[PDB]
Amino acid sequence: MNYKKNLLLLYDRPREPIFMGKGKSVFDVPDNYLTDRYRPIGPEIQNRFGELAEERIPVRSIALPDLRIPMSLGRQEQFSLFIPRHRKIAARLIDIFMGMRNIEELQSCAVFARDRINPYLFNYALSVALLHRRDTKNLDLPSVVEVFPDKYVDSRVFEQIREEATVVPEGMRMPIVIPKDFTASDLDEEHRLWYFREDIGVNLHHWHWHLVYPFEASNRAIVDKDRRGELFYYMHSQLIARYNFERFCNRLQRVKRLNNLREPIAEGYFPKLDSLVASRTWPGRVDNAVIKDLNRELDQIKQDVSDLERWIDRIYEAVHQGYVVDESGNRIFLDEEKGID
Amino acid sequence: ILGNIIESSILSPNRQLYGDMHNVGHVFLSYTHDPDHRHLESFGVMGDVATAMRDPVFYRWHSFIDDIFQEHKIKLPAYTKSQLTYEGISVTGIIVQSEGAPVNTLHTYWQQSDVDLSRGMDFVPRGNVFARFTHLQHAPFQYVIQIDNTSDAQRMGFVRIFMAPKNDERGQPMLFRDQRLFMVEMDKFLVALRPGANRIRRRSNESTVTIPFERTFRCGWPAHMLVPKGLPEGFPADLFVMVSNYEDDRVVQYCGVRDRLYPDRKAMGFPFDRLARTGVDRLSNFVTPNMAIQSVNVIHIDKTVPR
Ligand SMILES: [Cu+2]
Ligand SMILES: [Cu+2]
Repeated sequence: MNYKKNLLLLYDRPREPIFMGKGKSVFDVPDNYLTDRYRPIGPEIQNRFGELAEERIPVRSIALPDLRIPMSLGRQEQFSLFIPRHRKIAARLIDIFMGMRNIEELQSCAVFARDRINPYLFNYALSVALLHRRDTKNLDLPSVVEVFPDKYVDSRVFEQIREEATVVPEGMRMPIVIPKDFTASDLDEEHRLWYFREDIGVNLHHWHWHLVYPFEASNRAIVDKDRRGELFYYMHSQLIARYNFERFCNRLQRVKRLNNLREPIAEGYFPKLDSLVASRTWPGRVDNAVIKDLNRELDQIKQDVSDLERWIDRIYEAVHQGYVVDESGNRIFLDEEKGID
Repeated sequence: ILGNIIESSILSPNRQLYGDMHNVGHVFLSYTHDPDHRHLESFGVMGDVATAMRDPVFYRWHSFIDDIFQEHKIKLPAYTKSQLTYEGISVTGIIVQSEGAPVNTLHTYWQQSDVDLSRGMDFVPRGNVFARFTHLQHAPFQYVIQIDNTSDAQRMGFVRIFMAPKNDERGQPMLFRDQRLFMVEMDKFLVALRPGANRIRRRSNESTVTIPFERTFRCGWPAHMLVPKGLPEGFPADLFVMVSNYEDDRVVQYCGVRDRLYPDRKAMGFPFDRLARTGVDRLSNFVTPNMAIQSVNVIHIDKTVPR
């Protein structure tokens, strides 16, 4: 039906409020759906953005679970699935979208939530829901480059795109060239691998792989996919094989491993990205930075380097022993078949 | 078991888990100067068994390894008064005598010896090529041990002779816990004791720890290194002897032909490998009747004697 196509409009212009109109459509949002900052003047808006719209999508007012946890993450904050706390927030939102078992109720929940939660988080939570519900299946999700270009492009272009779009009329707009080999000069021999590290393609492949095979979700379903453990091993293992190949093609040696975490990290990297959602830039890492114990009270991270070292020591032991131990205390054997997985 | 685990002999019950600890250590220590081979340099002296003992770090690495073994030995139960008593046998004294020297006194010095290195000198005009080595040497001596039987039958016994330093840095009698680890084996031999009194005499050159000059120059500890150097002013040392019951120590099958068994059921370093039993505190109260202690003095003389 249309509903499937109407959800794809949510991906359009993630930070523009949902009442501003996406493509050649616009949403007819209830006033209790309007965000607290805009609701007190809301009417003056529905009128203001009503123009230039062919279609109007109606939206019914539904129950809506508590979105406390989803709203806990700031709107101008970054979102990563590696951070323990974010995992619990996303998994909770995913749970809401997942829990509305008709395509019309999903549309209503989405439209409401969209302007209250972190765009990056919304995009993830929706992407995961749509891809793994039955009614919304084999639906072509818009490329995350197109919805979040800030994670894929030198920040310098943004003020050129703003200039070009404001000054020059449509149709006469020049294509904006995206800078390549821009993160480091030739004093850093690492800069040669820009065409791999910083290539749009491979970064999209990595992001998407983690979409379809998360390690945290709910129940076994949508995490328990055949041999995902071996997949995780192999896929990442092939990344480095391919990287090591590309290294040899740039007169470099094989990538050296992180032997031990106490020794400095020789290779710094300033990524040159500016998050338009966080309105800040990503921090760089200097040459010879050292790993340090984390105490990020907000993010719910209290981890010492020694914790990491302890995990490694134990994993090595298991691998050499040839078996692991489950919570219960029993032994499971790392055999030829399922060991790697 | 632990020995095969540490250093890794194929006899290790699980090489994969407990590793190749001693050997890998020798390699690490020998490659500090070029660990990734970027300088195309070979290993230092600690990387070859032939030369490893030349480096001081050898003794540090081997010292560590020993502490690990010790950690096991201190878990073993102390030898009971019973276990190291020989009912009937009593050692009443041990002494040492060198020709032209007071009783209970050992002497050391330097000595040049000659070796033909001719067979090893490639592309050198044929002939003899004698090299003069200077090395520590000790004056010959002999132990004299007074043992009483008081049984009425011929008693078999193992004579076990160790020597350690006498005192600490503060100048007192060393405590057992410390001293037990500094005892160096000097001899171990079988003896037949007649009823009543027995005077046992044993030459330094009969030592079962040592092998003759002729074997080295022409496996066994070098004979000339049997005695510590000592000081010019004299170095105080406790000489210790124990007679154990050979019937228990016997093993029915430098020391004849080597290819079968170790001929002693007791642990290696047997009197002192384990911790002291309750109440014991120093050597002089560790002793049982069938043991004896003697103050020896080790004198060095900086001179070069001929052979
Ligand atoms: Cu990954
Ligand atoms: Cu060694």
